[PDB]
Amino acid sequence: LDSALLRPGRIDRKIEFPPPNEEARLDILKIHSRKMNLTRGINLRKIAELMPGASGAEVKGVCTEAGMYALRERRVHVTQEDFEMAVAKVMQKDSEK
Amino acid sequence: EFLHAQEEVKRIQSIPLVIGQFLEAVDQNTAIVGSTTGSNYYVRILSTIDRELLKPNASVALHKHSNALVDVLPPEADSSIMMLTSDQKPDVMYADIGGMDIQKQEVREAVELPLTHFELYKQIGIDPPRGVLMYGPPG
Amino acid sequence: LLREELQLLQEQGSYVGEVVRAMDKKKVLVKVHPEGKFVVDVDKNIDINDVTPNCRVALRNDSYTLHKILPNKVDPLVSLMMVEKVPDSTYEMIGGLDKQIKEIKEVIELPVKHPELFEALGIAQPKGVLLYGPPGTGKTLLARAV
Amino acid sequence: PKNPDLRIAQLRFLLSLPEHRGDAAVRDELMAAVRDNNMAPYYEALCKSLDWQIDVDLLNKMKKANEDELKRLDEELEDAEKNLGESEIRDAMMAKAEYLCRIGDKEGALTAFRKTYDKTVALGHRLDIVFYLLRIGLFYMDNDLITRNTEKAKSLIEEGGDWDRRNRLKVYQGLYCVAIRDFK
Amino acid sequence: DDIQQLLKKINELTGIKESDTGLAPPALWDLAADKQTLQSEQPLQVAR
Amino acid sequence: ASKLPLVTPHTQCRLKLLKLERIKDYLLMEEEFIRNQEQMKPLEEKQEEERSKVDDLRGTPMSVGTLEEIIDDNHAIVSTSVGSEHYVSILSFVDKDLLEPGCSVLLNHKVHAVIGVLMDDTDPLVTVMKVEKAPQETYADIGGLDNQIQEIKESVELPLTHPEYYEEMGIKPPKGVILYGPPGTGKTLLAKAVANQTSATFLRVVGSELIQKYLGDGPKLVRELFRVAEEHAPSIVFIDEIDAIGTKRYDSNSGGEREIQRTMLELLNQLDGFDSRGDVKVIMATNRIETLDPALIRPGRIDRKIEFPLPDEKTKKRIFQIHTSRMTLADDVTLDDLIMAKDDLSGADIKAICTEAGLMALRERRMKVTNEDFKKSKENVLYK
Ligand SMILES: Nc1ncnc2c1ncn2[C@@H]1O[C@H](COP(=O)(O)OP(=O)(O)OP(=O)(O)O)[C@@H](O)[C@H]1O
Ligand SMILES: Nc1ncnc2c1ncn2[C@@H]1O[C@H](COP(=O)(O)OP(=O)(O)OP(=O)(O)O)[C@@H](O)[C@H]1O
Ligand SMILES: Nc1ncnc2c1ncn2[C@@H]1O[C@H](COP(=O)(O)OP(=O)(O)O)[C@@H](O)[C@H]1O
Ligand SMILES: [Mg+2]
Repeated sequence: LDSALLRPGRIDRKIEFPPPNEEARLDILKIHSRKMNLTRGINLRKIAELMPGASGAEVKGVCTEAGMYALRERRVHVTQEDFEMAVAKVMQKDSEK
Repeated sequence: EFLHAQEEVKRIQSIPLVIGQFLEAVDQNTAIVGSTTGSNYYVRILSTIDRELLKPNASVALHKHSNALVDVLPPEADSSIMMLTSDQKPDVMYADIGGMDIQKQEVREAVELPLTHFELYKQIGIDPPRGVLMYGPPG
Repeated sequence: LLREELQLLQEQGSYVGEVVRAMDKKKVLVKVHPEGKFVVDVDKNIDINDVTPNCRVALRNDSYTLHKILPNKVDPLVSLMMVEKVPDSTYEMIGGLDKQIKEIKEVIELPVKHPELFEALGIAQPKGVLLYGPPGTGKTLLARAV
Repeated sequence: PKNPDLRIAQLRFLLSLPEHRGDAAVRDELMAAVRDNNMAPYYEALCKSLDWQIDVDLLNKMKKANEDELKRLDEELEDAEKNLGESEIRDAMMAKAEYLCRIGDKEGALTAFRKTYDKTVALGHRLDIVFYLLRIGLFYMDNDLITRNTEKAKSLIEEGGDWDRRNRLKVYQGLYCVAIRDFK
Repeated sequence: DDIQQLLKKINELTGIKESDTGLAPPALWDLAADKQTLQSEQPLQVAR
Repeated sequence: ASKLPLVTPHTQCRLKLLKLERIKDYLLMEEEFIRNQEQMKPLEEKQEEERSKVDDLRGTPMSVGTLEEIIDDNHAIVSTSVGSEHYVSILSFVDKDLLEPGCSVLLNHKVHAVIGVLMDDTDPLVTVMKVEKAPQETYADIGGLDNQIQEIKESVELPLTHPEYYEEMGIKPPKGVILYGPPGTGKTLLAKAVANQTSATFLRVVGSELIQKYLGDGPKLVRELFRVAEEHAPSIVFIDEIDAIGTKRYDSNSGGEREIQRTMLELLNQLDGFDSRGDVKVIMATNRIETLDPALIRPGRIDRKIEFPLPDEKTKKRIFQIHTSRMTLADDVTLDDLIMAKDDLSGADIKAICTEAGLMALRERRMKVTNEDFKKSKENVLYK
């Protein structure tokens, strides 16, 4: 960006936003997991460990998509294997270009 | 006597009924409409109209001179009426499209599966899609 | 009341208008939909301070006499954010950005609730915030949230 | 905290209603009662219990420890308001008012809960506060007060799906429907 | 000051006041007072 | 109302006595020539009767029209709001003057005859580009420069406040003022103190926002800009960062650099047109003084060329004293160590380090600012 925008008296504060670690991939799964109809026994920690830090948008990109698996096998409770069935697909799109 | 006057008020209806559209009302039994002529008006009602048959987009009826509410209308659209269903399908089968296993199943997921199995999307609560955009190279 | 409606229903329609601003001697300046601006009068039951600029009105058509104030229409910004439709957010959907919350509160939250607190130090209040990092990291929901 | 708080009332049932079986219940119920700062809910349970003549210093050390948490709230309310966060007075006692809910009676619970209900602009705290009012509504068998915050609770789950706040809630309505004789 | 004020105390009795929205001074217009009010308006057309 | 402009005297003079008593002559004699009107011919009130006779000529449906031409024998072609224009006549209460081609007027409803004229609600652009109030403190806020302050007061302030020195000399002020140097040196900050000092109408425009996306809207914006600048009175037009019209190319502009060029031709006219210019002073500022057209930098279009050097270290300590004036400075700090931290630090660097150090104090809720706040403050501000 502009050096005139990089005048030190111009900008008051610049804040960096890192991609999430294993700790901060878990809680976005936690808040994002609220509106889903789950199945008891999930171990979200493993699911957060399966994603090696894409961003906070692939969290919703997986966990919204996991309901399509339970719906395409006509469940009414989303199970844990839907999520590992989803991470290897969305992370295949991470593996796509 | 009130049944005699009860039928008397509808003489303003006749044939030349203003074709406007309901927008809102200030109060009880006095409203604001917009005509099909292009302008808007502050109009009166006729009392026998069930007011709970109002406010979607259904076209109301206006007098051509005095210009007040006359009668509620069943909906109308000229565009493409409703795809008349007899000689209207372009008789393309699903088998006629070869090699679209992802997208043919995927648009089925988005369009007609919430159409039919609505309560699965309701019960799991996964927010079924409102509209869909599709694109790409031509042909 | 039922019998009067055969006779009263013999009147014309009332126009809708739009007050730009009022002027001297009990008169206002009112435009129509696609019809030009008119310098018209007011009726006796309407106050000038009650006449607000940028407000619709009911108008009679024969003498263009002012009839009644039309409720309201829109702000020119409510329609704007209505078109834009940002995803409204909150602190309860923040995923692990807690120090950044504390950083943005110091710049934005403090010179609203406590502007005197900077005059306790004799420095000016900040104005500009740069948020940077990869996309998909919570920038839009954070700025909407604050 | 209110998470082990149902076992307390179940062991009050275990104290009172079996008449011959009232010894180990008043042993372990005291084992939980004269620790973890409990003051109010066992004076009449002490009346249904034996004398327990020297409970005075036992009450004094715990009204003193209760006074410690009260006065550090009284050390928090003025530092919280000097440079304000999200109303950090009600953000401190929005968590320690459940401590005051267990330790104090329902009043210092209720004025602080209906107090802090207007603080958070999202239901992520509100609906948990309402869950707490439901749980004390079971405790004092507040059969009219549960009818309010059940509907006021359920009025929040429609935005979002919130199935850890709806299926969890169904356990509360199920325990109410088996508390009353509504088996189907 | 009383004669500079009495300037205003009779110049309000003349009529130059009522700060307009586009009117003439009230002494300026008396050509169209009785004759051209009904002469430059009532016989006269628009002639678009 | 503009009755007698002789208000000289400034003591107990008899001229003042006899002249005010001769205003008492024109007012006592002719207040006795005010009594007789309604005494002899009442016949109306004339305060509202003839007024309501005009108001009974003109109807309540007052259509708003637009002028485009004038024929003198009180009829002209006026534009309707639809577009279908008429050839109506003009009344006698129309005060035949405030009538220009393009003016908003008041017409009849029936025959659309020219009833009245309308005061114009102007355009928002004037309020947009017009500075309303004084921005900040005076020239004492600046510090250390002290040489070109006499230059800007010389070319701008002194011609305004003292119109005697140029007339005893038989001379006119220099026209154009330009300001150039490194960035952050206080170029806009001087114009802040100028906008404090002057009583003239002040306009400010950035050189980036000159450029447009449509064709000719740039030079048209120039023409209406200097129109607005002239149509007031004594005025000061400020231009910030005029190199940006030549440096950065944007894809919003449909024309290429040969549309920017034509905008520079229009502005190049508007500095030194053959027209009578008026009392409009021009103050400009940039940092890339070498990039733009020297045809605009010639004497006649810009007369005074003002460079801003970097602050020397004895002026730096003054600027530290300025930006650390009203703050609770703990005695831990030594400003001389803060002076030689950067060898070419700007005045903005000092203020940034001060404000961020105050931010470091407010992270820890203290009242005074200590030395380590500056130690990590120069790391935060400078080194990244
Ligand atoms: N299975 C198939 N996949 C792709 N194309 C096919 C297939 N079968 C036939 N086609 C040919 O491709 C064309 C698709 O027609 P269609 O009008 O849908 O193209 P399009 O993608 O809409 O492009 P355009 O928008 O330019 O019409 C047909 O003319 C047909 O001849
Ligand atoms: N000599 C100085 N003394 C005190 N403060 C200064 C000085 N120079 C600059 N500053 C401060 O730095 C800030 C930026 O200065 P200014 O805007 O004049 O820079 P500039 O050269 O005009 O930049 P540009 O012209 O490229 O926008 C001002 O707010 C001002 O307070
Ligand atoms: N900390 C977080 N908690 C929950 N969701 C998050 C978080 N960070 C990002 N998201 C997701 O990312 C989206 C917002 O992306 P954001 O980074 O704000 O927009 P942009 O990509 O334009 O910066 C939200 O829809 C949300 O689901
Ligand atoms: Mg500057």
